[PDB]
Amino acid sequence: GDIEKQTEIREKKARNVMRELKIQKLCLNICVGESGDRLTRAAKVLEQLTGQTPVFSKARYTVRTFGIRRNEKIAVHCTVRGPKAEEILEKGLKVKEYELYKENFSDTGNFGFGVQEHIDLGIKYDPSIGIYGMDFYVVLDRAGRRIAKRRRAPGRVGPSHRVEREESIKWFQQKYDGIILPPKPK
Amino acid sequence: VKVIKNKAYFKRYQVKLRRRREGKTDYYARKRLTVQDKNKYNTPKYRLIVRITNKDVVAQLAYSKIEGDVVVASAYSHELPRYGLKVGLTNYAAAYATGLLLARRHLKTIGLDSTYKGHEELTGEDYNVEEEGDRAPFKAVLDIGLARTTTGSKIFAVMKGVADGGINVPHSESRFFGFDQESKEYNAEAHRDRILGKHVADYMTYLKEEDEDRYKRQFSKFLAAGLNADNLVATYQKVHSAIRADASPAAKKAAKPSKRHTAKRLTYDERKQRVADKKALLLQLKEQQ
Amino acid sequence: AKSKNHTNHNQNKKAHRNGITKPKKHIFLSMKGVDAKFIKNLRFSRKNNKRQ
Amino acid sequence: TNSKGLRRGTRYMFARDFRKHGVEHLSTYYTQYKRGDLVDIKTNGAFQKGMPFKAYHGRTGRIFNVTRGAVGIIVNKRVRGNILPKRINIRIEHIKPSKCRTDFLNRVKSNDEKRKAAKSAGQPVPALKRLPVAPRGAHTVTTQNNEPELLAPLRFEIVA
Amino acid sequence: KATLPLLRIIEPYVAWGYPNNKTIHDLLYKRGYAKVDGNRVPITDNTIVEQSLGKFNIICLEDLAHEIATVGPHFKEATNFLWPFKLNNPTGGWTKKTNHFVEGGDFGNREDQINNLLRKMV
Amino acid sequence: GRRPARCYRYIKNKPYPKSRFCRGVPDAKIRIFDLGNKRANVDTFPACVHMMSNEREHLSSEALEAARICANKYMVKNCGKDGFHLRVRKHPFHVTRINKMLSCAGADRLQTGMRGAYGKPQGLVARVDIGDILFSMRIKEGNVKHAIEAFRRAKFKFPGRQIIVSSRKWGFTKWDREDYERMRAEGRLRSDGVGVQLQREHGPLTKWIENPI
RNA sequence: UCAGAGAGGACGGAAACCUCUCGUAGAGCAAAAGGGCAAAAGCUUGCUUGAUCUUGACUUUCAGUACGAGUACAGACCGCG
RNA sequence: AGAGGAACCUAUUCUCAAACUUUCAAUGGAUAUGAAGUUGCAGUUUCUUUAGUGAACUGU
RNA sequence: GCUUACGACCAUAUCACGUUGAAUGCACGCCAUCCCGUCCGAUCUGGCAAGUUAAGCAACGUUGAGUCCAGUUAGUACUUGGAUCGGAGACGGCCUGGGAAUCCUGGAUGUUGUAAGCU
Repeated sequence: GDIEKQTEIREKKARNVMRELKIQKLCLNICVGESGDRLTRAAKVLEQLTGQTPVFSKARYTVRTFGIRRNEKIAVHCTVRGPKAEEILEKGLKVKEYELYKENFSDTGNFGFGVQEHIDLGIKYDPSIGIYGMDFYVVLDRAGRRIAKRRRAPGRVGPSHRVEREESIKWFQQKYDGIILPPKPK
Repeated sequence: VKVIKNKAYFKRYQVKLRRRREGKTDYYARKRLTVQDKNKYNTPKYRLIVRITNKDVVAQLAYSKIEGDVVVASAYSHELPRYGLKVGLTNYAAAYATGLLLARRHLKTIGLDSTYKGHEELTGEDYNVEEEGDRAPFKAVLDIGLARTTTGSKIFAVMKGVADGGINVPHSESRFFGFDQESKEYNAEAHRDRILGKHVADYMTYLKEEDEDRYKRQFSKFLAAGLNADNLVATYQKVHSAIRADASPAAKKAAKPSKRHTAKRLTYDERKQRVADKKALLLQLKEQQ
Repeated sequence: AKSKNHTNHNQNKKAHRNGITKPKKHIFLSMKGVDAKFIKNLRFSRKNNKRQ
Repeated sequence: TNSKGLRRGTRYMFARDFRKHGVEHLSTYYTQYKRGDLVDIKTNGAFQKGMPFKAYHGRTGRIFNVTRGAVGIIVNKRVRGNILPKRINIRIEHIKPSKCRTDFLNRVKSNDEKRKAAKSAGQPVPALKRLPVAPRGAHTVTTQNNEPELLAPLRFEIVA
Repeated sequence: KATLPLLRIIEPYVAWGYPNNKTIHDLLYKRGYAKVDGNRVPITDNTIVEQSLGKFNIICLEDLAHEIATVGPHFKEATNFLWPFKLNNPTGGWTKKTNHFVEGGDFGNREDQINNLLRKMV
Repeated sequence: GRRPARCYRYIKNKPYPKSRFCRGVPDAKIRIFDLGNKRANVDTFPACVHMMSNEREHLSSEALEAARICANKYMVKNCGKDGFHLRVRKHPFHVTRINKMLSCAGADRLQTGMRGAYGKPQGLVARVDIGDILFSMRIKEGNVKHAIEAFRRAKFKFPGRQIIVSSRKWGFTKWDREDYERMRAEGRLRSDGVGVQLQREHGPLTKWIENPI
C-alpha cells in the first residue's frame, strides 16, 4: 500500500535537477621521485598539457631506499576545473581505450587511472623534455558541495545527496560508453 | 576496522559552544570586540555589526550584556525600495546606502542628527567625524564576523557609509576600494565611482557590446526595473538624498493569526502505543515468513 | 649525630597562646595601591568641591 | 624537602573540570565588579596570566582596586598567630562574585522594607531577627489507614 | 539548633537532661547565687533578684523559676544573672562516668533522669 | 633462599605494582588461572563452590600455585579432567622488597647499615581481605563432595584461615539458580561461553525481533 | 587544522606523492614532569623589535629581609591590525 | 577466560593503580551576618561615557 | 506557528537514519568586466537572479546511542567523637552524630534576550 507511494516519491526526489553528477575536478600528478632537471621538465609537461602552472610537492620524510630526502621537491601536481578538465579526461580515457576496472572507483564516488607516457595524450615529443607518465584522478560530486567547503557555517552533505561507487560507475559507462573489465587476477 | 565513534567516544565528547558549532560566531574576536574595561563598569561599548547575505545587507548597532546583545538600531538593503532602488541591493552602492541609512536613523533616534550631519558631499576621501560642541560623536567599533578582510570589500563599504553618516567608527583607508596595496596610495575618485555604482554600469555596457543574450541573462530584472547604464549613478545619488532626507523606521503591521504548519511531538502514551503496534506487526511478519 | 629534625609539634599551641589576631577594620580605608589615574582624578575632585 | 615552585601540587587544583575545557564563556567578562565587593577566588588554568597563588584558591576577598581587566583583592591569610590582609592583583577569569554578601544585603533590604511598611501602616514593629530552629511543638498523629507495623530484628542468613 | 550541637560536642564530659519543677525550685532555693558586679552573692532574699532583674519584671525567686522553666523572653538575662551552680557529689556515687548513659554509664543525655541524679547531687 | 612468609605476611605498605617505576621484577610463579573443563557451556556446571579468606595477609604466588596444583591433581585423579572448572580468583600484583645483607664473618666491613635501605623487588604477592574469594569452582551437583574435599586439602597450603562454602549462584554467573533458570526459559539470558549476558529491553525493534523478550 | 584510520590513483611496493571521507585532540607547542590550548597557545605566511625608557604597588621564599622570578597598573616612544 | 562474527572486530568476563579516574563523603578551610549601616538630596572631578552616562568623593 | 542578524546559558542543545517544509528569509545557484585571492572564481572576492528545496537549515519520527534528571543501591560503603569494649593479633561489633557512588529502573530531548520580518 504505502510502500508504492513511498517508492514513487523517492524516485521523483532522485529525479530532481540539483542531483546531477558532474566532474568537480581533475587532479594530475607526476611523482618524479627526485628534484632538479627532471622535475622541471615534468612541470613543463604539465604546463603544456593543462595551460596553468603546476605546484611542487616536497617530501615529508627521508627514505634511503627511495633516495628521497625530507623537504625535497619530488612531485608536481595540478588541478583543473571545467571544460579543460573534461577535455583532458577524454584524452586520458582515449589513452586507456575507455576501459576501466571495477576496483578503480572509490567508495565515495571518485575514480582515477594512470598513463605511462604523456606522448599518447596528443603532445608532440620534445627531445629536451622527454617522456613522463602521470596520474589522473577525477573527483565527481553534485551541486551543493559548497556546504561542506565554505568558511561560514559549514554543514555535512546528506546521505542521499552523497555519491557512491556504483553510481559513479553508471555515470562513467553512460557518459563515455565505458567498459568494465573483469577484476585483475589476484 | 575498529569503530572510532563508539560509546566511550560519545561519553568523553565535549561539544563546542552553540555558535561555534553553527559556524556563525568567532569567539576569539568577539571577546576582544565586545568586552569593556572593568574600570568603565556598566558603560555600554557599541559595536557596528555588518553582514552580507546572498540577497541582502544587514547593518546593526549593538552592545553586549550578560543575557544577550541589545540591538539599538538596524538598517537592511531590502528596505531601500522605499528610498528607490529595487535591484542591486547587494552591490557596493547598496552596501554604502544601507550604512548611511543606519547612521542617519540612529542619530535621529538619539537626537544627534542635527548636531552631526557627517559628510554630505560624496567625494570618496577619508572622513572622520570631528567632534562638534561638547557632545562627542556616537562611537562604534566595526564587527565583520567571519568575512575576509580584503581591499574594497562591501563590509568596509558599509563602514564607510556609516562613517559618512556621522558615527565615529575608528578606521583607516587601507582596506577601502581604490587603495593600492603596492604603492599604498588612495584613489578617492575610484572609491567614489565604486560607491556610486559606475562599475555596475560599466559591466552593463561591456556585456551589451559583447553579447545581447549574456547581457539579458545577467541584468534581466535590472531592465525590467528600467535601470540602464546611463541612469544608475543618478539613481544612487537620489537614493542617498532620500535616505538623508528621511531615515525613520517603517511602521509595524498587525499580528496575523498563526496555525501549526509542523508536526507536534507525540506524547508518552502515543509513543508507547506505536511501540506496541510495531511489536505486533513484527511478530506477525515473523510468523508469516 | 643527625641534627635535621624538623617538626611542627607545638607551633599551633604557641600561636593560639596569645590568640589569633584578626586584621584591623581600617585596612579597607586606605587607597594604597589604587590606580594612579583614578587617584589623580579623585585628588582633583576633592580639591575643588565647594564646602558651602 | 619539597621544591618551592609557584605551581607545585596544583595538578588537580588548576585543572579544568571534565568535559568543561575550551573557550571561556563571556559572562565572566561581562560581570560587574566594584570596589568594596566580595569575590571568591577559583583559579582558571586556561589563563596563565594574572593567576592567584595556590594559597588563595577557594578563598573569599574584598576588592579594593579595579583595573582594565583585573582587580586588587584583600584576602586574609594565616601566618602563625596573625592573620595578614594580603593584597593580590587577580584577573577577572579567576574571580567569581560571592553570594553570601548579596544574600545578606537582600535580607537587610527586606528588613528595612518591612519596618517601613509596618511603621507607615501603623502596625507594631515586627520581629526582624533570625532565630535558631526551635524544638518541635505539640501535635497529634492519626493511625487511620496508617496502622502501626510491628518490626523485629531479622535472623542471620548466609549470603554466599 | 544553636545549642544542641554544643551539647553533642561536649557529650563525653557532661551529664544533662530535662529539669522538672522540683529540680528547678530546689536548685534556685538551696544553691542560688547571683553574679553581682562579678561577685558570687547568695540569693537569700528576693531583693537581690529584683535589683538585677527588676527591669524585666522578675522580682522574686518564683519569677526567676517561672522564667527558667517556661523559657521566657528574658531567659538569657535570667540565667546569666545566676552564677553557675556548684553542686555536691551525689550521695550514692556515680556509675561509670566514662560511658554514655545508654551504655549504663553517666555522661550524655539522660533525659528526665537528670532529676533523679540532682535529687542526690543537690 | 626465599625469606619466610611471616616476614611479608601482613599488609603494611601501599600497593607496589610492576610499572615504569619498578623494573627488574622477576616473573611470578603462578601463570595458569583457569583449570579443568574451562571451555564448558554455561549449563554444564550449575553447582558452584567458593573458598573465602578470613585474614588480611599476603598470598604469595608460590602458595597460590601450590594450592592450584594440589587441587588440580586431586580433581584430575578423583573426577576426571573434564568434570570441573576451577578458577583462581586472585592475581599476585603486589611487589615485596628485600634489603639484602651479607651474612658472612667480617661482613660489617662492607655492610651499609640502615643508610639508604630502600629494597629491591623480591616476589609477587596477592593482597587479600576478609570476604575475598581466593578459589572458585563450578561442577555438577554430584561432585560437591569432591569440591569441598579439594578446597580442604588446598586451604592448608595458604597462611591463616580460610572457609569453604557453596554458592547459591548458577556456576560463576551472577544470578541465583532459580532466577537463572526462569530467565533462560524466558529468553533474557544469552550464552556467553562460561557466563551469560542479560538482554535488556530498550533499543531498536529491528534487533528486538531477532529474540523477542 | 593536528595524530591516526578507511577508500581510490603509471612506474609506487608495508613504506615517495595526489584525491575524498571520518577524525574531542588520541598530535604539536626547544627541553624533565604536570597543567593549558582547535577559525589556537598548534601549522603556513606578511610586517615588525614591547627582549626599549621610567618610578612606584603587590605575589612568591619570608623574618612578611634581600636577590631571582612573576602579577596588575601609571607616564614616554613604538610594533602589528 | 572463553562466547558470536590464527590473527582481527563485536559484546562480555576474573583481578588491580603512591606517581589512573567519570563520580565523590565524614572530619576540615574561608567569607558574611548593620550606625564605619540603609534610603533619598545636592555639590566636585582635568577620570569615564555620544550623553548625568558612570565611578568615586564631598556635605556641621 | 515560523525566518533572519546579533547573542546568554553551553549536548535536555550532540550523533545516526528517515518524513515533512505554507510565507518571509536563509541557502544552494548563474556569471567572472571590474575590486580581490588562488596551480585551480574549489575557497576568498565582485556583478547578478535562470532554476531548486536535492543538500544545508527548521519541525517532527526512533521500545535509537549519548547527555540530563529522578528512584534504587541504602541508612549500605565510608566516617567524627567514647569505652579499664570483644579478640593473641589481623580485625570486629556497640554508643554518639554525619552519610556516599556503580550496576539496574523510570522519565526529559533545549530554554531564552534584543532587533527586523512572515503567517
